[PDB]
Amino acid sequence: LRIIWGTNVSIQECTTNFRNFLMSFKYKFRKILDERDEELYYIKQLNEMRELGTSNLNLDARNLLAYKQTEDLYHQLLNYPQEVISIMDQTIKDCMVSLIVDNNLDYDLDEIETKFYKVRPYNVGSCKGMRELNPNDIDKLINLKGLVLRSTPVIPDMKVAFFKCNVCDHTMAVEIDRGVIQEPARCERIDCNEPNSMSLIHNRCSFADKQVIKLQETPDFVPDGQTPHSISLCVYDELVDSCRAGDRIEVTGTFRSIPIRANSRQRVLKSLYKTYVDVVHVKVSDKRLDVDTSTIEQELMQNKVDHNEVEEVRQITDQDLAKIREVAAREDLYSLLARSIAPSIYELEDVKKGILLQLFGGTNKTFTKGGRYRGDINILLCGDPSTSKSQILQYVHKITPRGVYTSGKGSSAVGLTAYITRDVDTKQLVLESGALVLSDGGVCCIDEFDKMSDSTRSVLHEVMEQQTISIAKAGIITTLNARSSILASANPIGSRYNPNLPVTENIDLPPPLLSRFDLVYLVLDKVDEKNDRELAKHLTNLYLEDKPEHISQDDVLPVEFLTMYISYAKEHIHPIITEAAKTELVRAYVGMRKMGDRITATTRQLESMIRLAEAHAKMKLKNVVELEDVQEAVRLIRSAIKDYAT
Amino acid sequence: PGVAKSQLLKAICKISPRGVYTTGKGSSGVGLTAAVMKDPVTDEMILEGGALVLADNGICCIDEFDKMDESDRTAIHEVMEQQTISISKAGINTTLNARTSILAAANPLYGRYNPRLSPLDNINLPAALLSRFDILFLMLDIPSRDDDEKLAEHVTYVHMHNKQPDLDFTPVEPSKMREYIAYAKTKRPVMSEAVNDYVVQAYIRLRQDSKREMDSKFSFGQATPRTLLGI
Ligand SMILES: Nc1ncnc2c1ncn2[C@@H]1O[C@H](COP(=O)(O)OP(=O)(O)O)[C@@H](O)[C@H]1O
Repeated sequence: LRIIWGTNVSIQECTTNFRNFLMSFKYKFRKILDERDEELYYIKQLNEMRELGTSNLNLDARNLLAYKQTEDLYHQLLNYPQEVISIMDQTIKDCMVSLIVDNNLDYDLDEIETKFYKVRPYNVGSCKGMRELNPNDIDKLINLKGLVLRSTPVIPDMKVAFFKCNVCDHTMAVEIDRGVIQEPARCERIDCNEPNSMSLIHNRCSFADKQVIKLQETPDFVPDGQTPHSISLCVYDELVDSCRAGDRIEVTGTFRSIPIRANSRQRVLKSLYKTYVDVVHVKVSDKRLDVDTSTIEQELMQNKVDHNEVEEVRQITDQDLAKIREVAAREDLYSLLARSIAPSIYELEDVKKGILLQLFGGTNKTFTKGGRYRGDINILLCGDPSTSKSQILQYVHKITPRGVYTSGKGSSAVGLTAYITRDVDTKQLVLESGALVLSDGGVCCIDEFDKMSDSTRSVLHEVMEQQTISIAKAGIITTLNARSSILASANPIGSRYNPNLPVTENIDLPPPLLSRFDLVYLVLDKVDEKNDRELAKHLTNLYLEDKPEHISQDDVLPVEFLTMYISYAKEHIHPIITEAAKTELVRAYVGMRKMGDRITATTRQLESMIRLAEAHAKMKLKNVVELEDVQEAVRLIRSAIKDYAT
Repeated sequence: PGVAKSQLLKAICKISPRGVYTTGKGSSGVGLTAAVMKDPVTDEMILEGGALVLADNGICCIDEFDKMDESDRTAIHEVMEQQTISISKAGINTTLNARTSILAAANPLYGRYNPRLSPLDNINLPAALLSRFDILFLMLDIPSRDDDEKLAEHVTYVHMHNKQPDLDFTPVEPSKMREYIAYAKTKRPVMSEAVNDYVVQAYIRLRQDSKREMDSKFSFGQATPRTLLGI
């Protein structure tokens, strides 16, 4: 039997056995999933590849596990990427040919048979992270996680060369395929002699696209005592401009290792090789955390249509959409959704409710010239410590798609933008994005808001007000936007809050800046006895029977309905706040202005009430607001106002 | 000062493996967080760890907690929430991990122990940091007639010799002790339902009597639920 020299594969068994895979697939992945649509996938997805004209079929790996046979081809694939991927390409093309001979008059048969089809696999295991990898395991497939720092520009690559002479003149050309390009010394015209000069015109030849993206990961189950780490990867043609600066990406690719020169002068290729990744498939969306917006995305909605790519937005299916319109008919949604956010922390349903309303933030209205009104709302919450302020911030840090978590006294005025530095691998001056440009669209978090400087906290007078940032130093003189929803916290002098003391006095802020924040909570403690029984019964309810059961009685909690509920509530709704409520709204604002002769009330309360109000109208799927429900949009400030009497 | 507290810190920061003993000042702010430096022959730009990144899953002894710079205080308060030290300096945006345990040793206000003076008057630390410690101690120093002879025979019995205990006890050698404690950490016990009742009712006791004083007297208010999770 035939074999390849580096491996143990054969072209016949892989080809015919994989052809035998693509004709029968009946949810054996559910037979592992234990069952808790009977037509197979790849006829349907091959038709979706067929009529729409898009290339780039993609399959999983667990699907290759579940079917028996071809339990073998998986272990062939995970070891030997390049050859096996080439084989699956060839049999996909012949499967398209074997489909088209059913009706015989299909799509001008030559070119759609001529066009390159390719395979992108993913989900190929995750056992041990980047650190453990021995040099035994050079060429395999690897999954990673973590974010993305910067993005190099575009650099071409020769795929075709092009030659001329001065005699007299003939114009042969040559390809690459292996590592080097040979050029002839003689001849053309005459061929034979004379051995004329052979020039290279480097404005006529073909090229390619090669982009380098630098990455930093978070490999869970750490090899203690590990510190974070940085890898550099080298994406190719189609996947150029498929990664911004800030996303959370899960990557597949082939680990490689190529030596580097010494000092650009000799041929002394230094030993002790350098490693990188050589990506294949990029996985941006996810099913557990939140989904990105649409008013931000619209430039790359305007792009990416000429050239077929990946989805970037969670695909809303059709069957559960009926369940969305069913759960929307529930009356108790306003306490059910706010009850189902953080099922391990149990108080402060006005605060849970405001954190729910930060996820539904405002209506994005753009004017003709100027304007540019976002849906930003901004929340402080303070009070006594030992009140689980941190649990909320870690949970919101998990849910948010593009969240960045700084702290107090670990900041600087440099430390939030323009880290203009010296990159080592290319040895030039490359500019980095700081801590708010990565926060662009989403939720930031700041702890210990008391203990900033004067220079820091003078950043936020621009971000909170103008919704811009204006860098002006020696690199770049150009303003750049950072829309963000800032959440923060502070601990008083006490640390216990004492009564008969001014509320503005007990937190060391200038009360205009305290007056600039939208929704200010003041969570204090009660000396009474009746709640604490239910408190300890919740804790020992959690510790018992060593299994996550935490809240099942007497409550229904959606696990991941709410993320697609929020995203579907974020695209397909535009709420408008027309005439009939302006009487009550202006009436209550002038009623708020009545107090005069501690904290006061400015126009930020009015801007606050319209944006929080229409944020409540974004919930429960209503394109207009009503005169009713504005009252509790006032009461969200009035609950803190009853918490301001003491 | 003479309750011999530094001996325990050198001791338990010698029994436990991966145990780092840092004095007051001492380390800078950048000494016990990580820093970035260029790496010789293997390349490049690794985050060189500090004191806290060195000793994780261990014990970090600290002397003279009052004399710390205030940036170090916020670093310690970030260690009191789990896993987290966050840096936004000139070349770092990372969130490194630390699973450490902190033992501290703070001195009172000068000179010592005035019962005229209130608690937290003789303490230079806020009660939030007192609430982050689930267990707080105090070692008094009052002259008393009876213990002095036992103490003098104890100490002079070791300058006279090199071993203290007698009648009837031998000290366990520390290697076998580390084998015992190293064996002990593979158990994961499971609670039950009668201890639920007893823990709940005891928490009702402590919560109940702790908040009927409400004063800056020798009482310490207000028995936060961190004591419940700590107990
Ligand atoms: N019960 C005791 N047994 C033995 N030595 C003691 C005892 N109490 C105090 N000492 C002595 O008191 C000294 C205390 O100093 P040390 O523990 O080094 O720092 P600090 O003075 O801050 O506690 C020790 O050197 C020790 O010799």
